[PDB]
Amino acid sequence: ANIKSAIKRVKTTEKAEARNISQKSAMRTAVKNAKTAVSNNADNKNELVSLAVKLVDKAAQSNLIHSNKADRIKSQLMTAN
Amino acid sequence: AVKIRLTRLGSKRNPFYRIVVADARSPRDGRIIEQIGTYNPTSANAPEIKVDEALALKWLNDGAKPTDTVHNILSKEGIMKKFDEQK
Amino acid sequence: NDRKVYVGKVVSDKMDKTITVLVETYKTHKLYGKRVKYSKKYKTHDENNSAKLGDIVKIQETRPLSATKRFRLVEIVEES
Amino acid sequence: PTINQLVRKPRQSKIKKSDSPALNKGFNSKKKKFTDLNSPQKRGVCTRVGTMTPKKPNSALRKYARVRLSNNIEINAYIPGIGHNLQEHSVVLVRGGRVKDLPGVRYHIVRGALDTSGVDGRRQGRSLYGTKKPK
Amino acid sequence: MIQQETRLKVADNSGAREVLTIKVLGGSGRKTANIGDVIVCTVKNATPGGVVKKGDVVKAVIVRTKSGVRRNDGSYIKFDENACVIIRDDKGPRGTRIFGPVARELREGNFMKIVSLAPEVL
RNA sequence: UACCUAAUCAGAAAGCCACGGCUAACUACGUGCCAGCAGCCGCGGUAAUACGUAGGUGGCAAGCGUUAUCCGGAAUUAUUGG
RNA sequence: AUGGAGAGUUUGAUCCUGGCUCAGGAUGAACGCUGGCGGCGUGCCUAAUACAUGCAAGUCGAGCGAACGGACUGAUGUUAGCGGCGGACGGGUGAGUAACACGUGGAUAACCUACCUAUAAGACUGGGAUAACUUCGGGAAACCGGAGCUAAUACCGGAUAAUAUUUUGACGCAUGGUUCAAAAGUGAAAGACGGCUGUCACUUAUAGAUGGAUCCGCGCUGCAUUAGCUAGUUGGUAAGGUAACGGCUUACCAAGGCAACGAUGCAUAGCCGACCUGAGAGGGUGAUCGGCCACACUGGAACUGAGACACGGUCCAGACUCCUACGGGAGGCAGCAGUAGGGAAUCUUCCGCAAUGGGCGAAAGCCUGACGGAGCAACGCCGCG
RNA sequence: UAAGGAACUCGGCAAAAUGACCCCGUAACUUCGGGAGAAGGGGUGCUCUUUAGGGUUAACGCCCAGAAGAGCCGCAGUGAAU
Repeated sequence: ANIKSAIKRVKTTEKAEARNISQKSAMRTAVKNAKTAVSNNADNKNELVSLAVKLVDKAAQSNLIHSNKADRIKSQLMTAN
Repeated sequence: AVKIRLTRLGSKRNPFYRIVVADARSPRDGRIIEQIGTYNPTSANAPEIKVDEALALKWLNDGAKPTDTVHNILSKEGIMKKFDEQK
Repeated sequence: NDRKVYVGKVVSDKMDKTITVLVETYKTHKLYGKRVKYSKKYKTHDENNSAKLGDIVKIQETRPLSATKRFRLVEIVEES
Repeated sequence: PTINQLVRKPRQSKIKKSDSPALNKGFNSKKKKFTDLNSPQKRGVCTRVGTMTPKKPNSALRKYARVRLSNNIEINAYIPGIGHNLQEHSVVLVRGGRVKDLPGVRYHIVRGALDTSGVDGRRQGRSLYGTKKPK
Repeated sequence: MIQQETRLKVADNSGAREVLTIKVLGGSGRKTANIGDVIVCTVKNATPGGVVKKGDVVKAVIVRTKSGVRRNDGSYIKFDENACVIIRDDKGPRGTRIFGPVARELREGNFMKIVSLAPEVL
């Protein structure tokens, strides 16, 4: 095999994978922190929720998650708030 | 995207073409959307062409993009002209 | 648009919010031409399970509910 | 029967058992399995060449050959013509068609084919019995 | 320390999955063997197919043992299972691969095709 | 390369199967229930239009026969139609 | 009206019944004997067997940094690289699949959609790297790892922004719908031009078109000497996650659900338009062409991506085949030719992008074994000898 | 008790190995009872969270049992005996 386009596509795939997984890892940390603050009604619930909604919509713009998935996470967070 | 192109319908060294609106990914002689007209380039002298007007202007407004020679065929009927008039 | 409607008979009401509706129709034989009765069982949703076994009811299709149900109960007209 | 009896029990036609079964079966040496092929002809190896006595009404010494085909099937085949050059370990081409007298011979060896010569003195009917155009 | 009536695994693709021994070649009264020693044996479990089939009598070479071997420097190599490989009466294998590690002492016995067709010489 | 135009030559260009009845096409010779033929009915035992050959005939023809498989004929799964 | 032929054979002879056989039409045919030509077609049905060797997916230097290299400041190339798009199309095969796979008719108020089109609003402000390159090491290759620099329409942070989400008031069951008035938070680019602007890059909302997804009625093989099948099974309640409904998954409840109208099981099979045959009713078939589906050495998985769980992409396991300095590495013709093997049997390791279509590009152009043509074969139909 | 595991022997004599409880599975053959504990697999310690149950009751409290989680420790958790 090893068509020149294919050999390059491997390099740009891992490059995109490294950037992608870091971003959703940061998102999922924010989402978990946001909903755990809401559950015990901590004083920092509001900006953690805003931090989670910010990161969720930033990744949905990067096609990391689908747009419709962002709304389910967003709708879940603000409803519990 | 959506392309207005020609489909080969001829035998060996006697090609006949239909003017067909089809997707770009579809095979040349395969799946289509609508037939618009015909194109015979091997007729007596001038290549006889037949084109419909209502559907041809309907697909052009919908974003269909003619190929290089369908553009010529639509020009010889003034279709590209009337498409241009309605800015 | 319009979703299809069937009228059948309740043959099972042992599950909550779910009844089985027997819609019997007719299918002719391709070769001999005789009309043969055949029946089809439909599993329908009814949040307030007012249908009881033996009632002729009105059934209309909907989006998939559970693994098998695709119908809702529209109208109950019999008493039995 | 009545129409209702026909609806419940649709008419069942008889199956057709075909002659020359050994031409309808192939072999797969990789999977050690028998297949269905419907071959016009099959090629085999002569494991025995001899002569068979015919049915009671007739009387003539008829030449035959025990042939193991491309399949793992061992059949008996007739040898049309006058002279034949086949002994053991002879590759032959076998077609259909049985011999009425000979009981147990349901095939014919094609003359003028792979490792099977034609009839030496045949001059009319050379399509059958092999042999090329004299002069 | 391998003696007769000892069951060994076969480390090859000969067909034999596991075999047991009858004698240890090499001398009257010889009783035991270690890596690099040949034994007569009869397979007890064969693969469906394979060149060697169940119930045959075959020559074979020990390639790894649990008793293991001392090396001249005071180094010892031991293993977790007995094992053997069939031979073709020319110090050559019957199968085409060889599974598992092998001990370096087979180099000396001129079982070179056994040492060449091996995952790990040790 | 189609294709057209000039010369030239009947010259370089037919075979296959059948001929007992179904089923178009018959005689002679060789053999003598042998050799052989055959889809069925069956033929061959010193005068075979049934085998082999030769003439003739007939069917097709750059094809002609054989084999393999499907429908028909089969109203022989019958609904039409037992 | 456009369409329907029989004959032989059971007996000493006959009429019935009944089976067998023949005369017809066909084929991706093969074989035997022959063989002049042309035009249209067709040509591995078997081993989804294994593959030597060539080609079958690249393009954009007007996105941009080069040791760049170099006409003459350097046109032009891409040597090599980053980046964008394409590689999910086109081409092949029918192994698997008896299933909403396929055909037909519907539904989605349970759904996604890059490019293309149109309408609007825009495109503000900053930052840090890294390829390439230089220089050190390793290693037998394959390749790998250190330092020192450098760009971008590469990447990241703030600004602002919708019909995006949360809370507010004003139908066909789950409802749909567009006003309201608050809260959080979601962007972007430049390139090459002309006298600020044009073109084509962009971002956000809408619609349209296109392409997908799911559900349902009916239709769709044989066997009952295959009769009882299931236990997420069947329904509900929560939660999760999916583009989306849903036992799709998980907990907890209840015992449910299908079945002689053939559950289940076994065997076989890609389905259809269509093809052959028949007067018709029917019967058989699923080569070439077109639509759909599934598969890519066998088997799992995800990444990138609008779209793949991906034929000439990645990781792992397996079976093979090859290299190795023995530690480790490479491969996949069911793409086009072609080879070996199996078989009764099926072709050139050809020419060209001239046309049509496709990718990329502003275009010129480049690539295209798609395709257009040539080579071989009475394999078929037709026409002429 | 290394490695081997009936090669000892007239014979696996003796010795070794299984053993408790809980869950899941269990064939031929039958006189339909059985076979059967058949065979063949998995778990058992400790601490904490949680929270069903019924037993005496006036209630506290006393008994005897369940289920789901989260840990901890050893080579080994019916850690010995039976």
